[PDB]
Amino acid sequence: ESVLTQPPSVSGAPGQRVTISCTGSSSNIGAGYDVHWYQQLPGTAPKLLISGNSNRPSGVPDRFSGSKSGTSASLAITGLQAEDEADYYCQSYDSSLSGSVFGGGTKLTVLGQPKAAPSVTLFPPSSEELQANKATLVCLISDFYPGAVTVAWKADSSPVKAGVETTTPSKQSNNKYAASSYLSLTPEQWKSHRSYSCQVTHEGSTVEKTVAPT
Amino acid sequence: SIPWNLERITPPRYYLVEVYLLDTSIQSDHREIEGRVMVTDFENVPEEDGTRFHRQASKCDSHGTHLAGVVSGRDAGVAKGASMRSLRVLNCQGKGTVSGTLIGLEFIRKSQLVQPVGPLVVLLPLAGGYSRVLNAACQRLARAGVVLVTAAGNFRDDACLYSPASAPEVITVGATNAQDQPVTLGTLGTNFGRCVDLFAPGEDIIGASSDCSTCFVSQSGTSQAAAHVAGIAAMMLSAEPELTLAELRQRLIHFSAKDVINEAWFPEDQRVLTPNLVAALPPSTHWQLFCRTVWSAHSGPTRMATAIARCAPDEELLSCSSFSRSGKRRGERMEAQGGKLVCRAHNAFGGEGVYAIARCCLLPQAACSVHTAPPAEASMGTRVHCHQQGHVLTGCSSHWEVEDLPNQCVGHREASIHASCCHAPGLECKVKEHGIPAPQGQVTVACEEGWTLTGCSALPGTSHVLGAYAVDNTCVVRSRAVTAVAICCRSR
Amino acid sequence: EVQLVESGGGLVKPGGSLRLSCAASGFTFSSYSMNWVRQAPGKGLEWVSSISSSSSYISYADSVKGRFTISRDNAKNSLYLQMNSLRAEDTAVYFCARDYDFWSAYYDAFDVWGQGTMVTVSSASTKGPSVFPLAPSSKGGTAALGCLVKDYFPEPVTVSWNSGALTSGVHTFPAVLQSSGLYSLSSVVTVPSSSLGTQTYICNVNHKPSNTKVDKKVEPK
Amino acid sequence: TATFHRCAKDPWRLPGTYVVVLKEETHLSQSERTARRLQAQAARRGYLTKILHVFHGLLPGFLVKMSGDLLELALKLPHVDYIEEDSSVFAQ
Ligand code: NA
Repeated sequence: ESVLTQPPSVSGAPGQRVTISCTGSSSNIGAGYDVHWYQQLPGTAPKLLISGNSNRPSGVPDRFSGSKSGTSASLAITGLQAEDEADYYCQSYDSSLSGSVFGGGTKLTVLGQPKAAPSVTLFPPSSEELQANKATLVCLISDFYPGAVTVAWKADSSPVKAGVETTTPSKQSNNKYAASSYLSLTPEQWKSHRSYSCQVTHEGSTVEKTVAPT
Repeated sequence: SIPWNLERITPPRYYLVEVYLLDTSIQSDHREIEGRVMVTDFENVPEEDGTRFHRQASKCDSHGTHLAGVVSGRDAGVAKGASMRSLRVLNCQGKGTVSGTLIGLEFIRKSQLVQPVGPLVVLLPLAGGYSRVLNAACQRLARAGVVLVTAAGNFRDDACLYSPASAPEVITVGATNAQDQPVTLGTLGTNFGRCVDLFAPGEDIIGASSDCSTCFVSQSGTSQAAAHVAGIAAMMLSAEPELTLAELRQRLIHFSAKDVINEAWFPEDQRVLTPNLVAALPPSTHWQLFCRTVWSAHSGPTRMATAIARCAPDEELLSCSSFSRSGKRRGERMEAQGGKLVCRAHNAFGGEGVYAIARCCLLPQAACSVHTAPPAEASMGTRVHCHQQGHVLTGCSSHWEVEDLPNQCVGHREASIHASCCHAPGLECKVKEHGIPAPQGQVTVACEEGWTLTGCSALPGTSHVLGAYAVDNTCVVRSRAVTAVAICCRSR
Repeated sequence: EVQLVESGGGLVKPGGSLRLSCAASGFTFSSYSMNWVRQAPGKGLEWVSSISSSSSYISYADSVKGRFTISRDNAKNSLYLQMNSLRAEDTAVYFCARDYDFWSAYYDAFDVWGQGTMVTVSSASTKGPSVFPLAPSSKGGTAALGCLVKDYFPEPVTVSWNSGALTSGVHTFPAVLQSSGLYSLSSVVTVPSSSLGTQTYICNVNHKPSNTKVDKKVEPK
Repeated sequence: TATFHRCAKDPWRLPGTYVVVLKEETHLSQSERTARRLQAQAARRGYLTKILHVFHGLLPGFLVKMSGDLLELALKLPHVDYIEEDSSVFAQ
């Protein structure tokens, strides 16, 4: 739905060269307007990366370069570094919109770090929350890589479908992933089973934690 | 309490004329300029782009008002109280046309005739792409005795690709900041190159704001810088109404701060071409010999390609050198064209292009001429000198055909030698030399205080000379043992 | 240094209004055009509106046309965005960014940005969290304990332990967004199980949108 | 012979308006007549044109709004030194 089209994602290992394309039309890039590029690190404001198709601001390493041709432009990154993990946006004036619009963004992922299995810790409902007539099981999952897990809950030995809400994996400050999963029960359900289990599957290996109302 | 930029153009030992402004509409009621600037009824501007134009929010007067204030504002101006006449050639969105600008220049020419002959300055704080007709209109006005001042442009680019910036007879002004460095504007900034005559304050410039009649605002750009030089010109002509454009240009150059700019900001191949000058008022309402250096355009890779450097009409060409970064050149010569001496540089058959470099001077009542000798095949090389009595040698040139090689020029035996000789009252010149065994990259020699460099040259017989050129009063020879030869003159 | 600081963000209901400001410093504001760019959480940058140095160029994205009004005050070095008839889809971080005004001769990059101000448009009112202790298990190496921060809106909440004195071993997890539209998160700290029962652990929950602070001591079962 | 010139920067070009510059020493009445000549020639070919201005005092020539189709025709007019396509200038 963006006027400029970028690939949703790209990836490489430290040291590799990756490129990100930006394609527009005759009303923007093809009309003679320059493309500018921005880098946005997780949880920060965008900052200028390349201006005027190919110019580097002070402070931007020569690992970064840009070019324009016809109705498309390209950002290239050589000697990929861990700190390059970020979102990248192209931009160009569009004469039919009278504004300097952005591509949809490209998520760059830096690959290659060793596999890490998740730490799982599971908490039963607190007695205070039970007094308030609610019950929440809390499954916390951390220090894993790569950042995809699936979570399944068991009431005793049977699958629990409803009442489950799981976050999407997110990078910790140590560069591994974290996620959490919450199972909502009535206090009566919680007390009527022998145990509940959180099962976390990561790269075809399952880690399990169990708690009992006892 | 004094704006940094007004202090900056004011020298240590620190005194009728009309200034025309071609720009946006102005707020003539503003306290800075009221009663001193007249709005002519000239206006020729394109329609605004209506899809982005909201008349009620727009400040149509903002740019012109501020510039009038920089030139002549009573509190914050350069030439305080100076008289101005404004023409509107830019619309509310800062846009005009070459054609409207021409018609405005014609209007000024019209006024100059029916009005009391006096000095006039025209400030053109605008730029478009290189235009032959716009440059020609400016030249024609300059030859009628008008001082034209223009912005170099804000695109961090070679000013010779823009007009009127690229018009030779127009005074083209780049912008510097409070640290005397080239201004950055967004990711761009002041233009540079051989078409820029000097720089002036152009960042954070306080001036009249059209918000309200006593309001002030700070702005940045080469427009503001050009406005400073227009103010300086106006104060100079106010004190010396008879000053000519050529004399005024030489004085602006002569009295500017030298070498305060770090040239690393410019691209490498523009550093030699761009004057390291920041404008200043002459410490003086007011004899000496003024010379300036004029670089030509690059010649181009062709084997028979030539570059030409010319002087202003009122100036004499006292010498002529050449420069190629590759070093592959066939020298230079001083030719006659239209009864005027020009500096022609010749390219080598394996070279990528050469510059011709002229030295242009104001020498009143001078009769100069060139004298040539063909190649010799002698041990003393090829030699020519100024035979006539009272004729002084001001510069030597040398060009050759092959590829591999008091008051007298000596060139290579295989080369033709050219001598510039001038007869002028009280003109005396002498030679200074300097050689270095291990040429680290350049050999230089400068004229003593009181003398003016007119000629700059390297001693023949060397294989590793890229060329030679004057920088102010220093002669610079570029090597890839070498001797730099300066001819220095004065008028007693 | 060159700087832009936007403000005025907040929570508002659909159909309501907000006025954002952006204060500039460290540069010649009156020669720069200004821009608003917004970003919905987890989404891409979207240009909103632009205004030139003298306000003679003004434009709007289609999606905000007729509802948002941009303006600036050069004497106050300030940029404004008046937002009317807000909708849920207007929820986003709003950045201001400058670009030098070349008067349409050239369209330069947005070379300096502010840090952004958050704007949430929701039919839901702000609600502080319920906080419950997650007690350490009955077991000597390390033990995990934490606190559960339930049913708040909008983001963010911050969690500290023993008033910032305890930082090592602390992991506060990103919140889950519930079907109800409310948020919950958990903060856990890993501690020596030998310290359990002599050292006291208190989690300090701050939810500024609702002006709620909660302190909860977490003890062994 | 007469040459055509235009701005090197394509987006600053303003096609459809041209300055016709005549050889120097051309008198006003000659520029005036050359402009009317161009109009009459263009009219016979089915083209409407407008003379916007006739220059005298700085340069000899005129400003004409017309189709670029007619450039070859205009380049053949008597007295023509060169023709330049209008283009934009901008506040700095
Ligand atoms: Na010039």
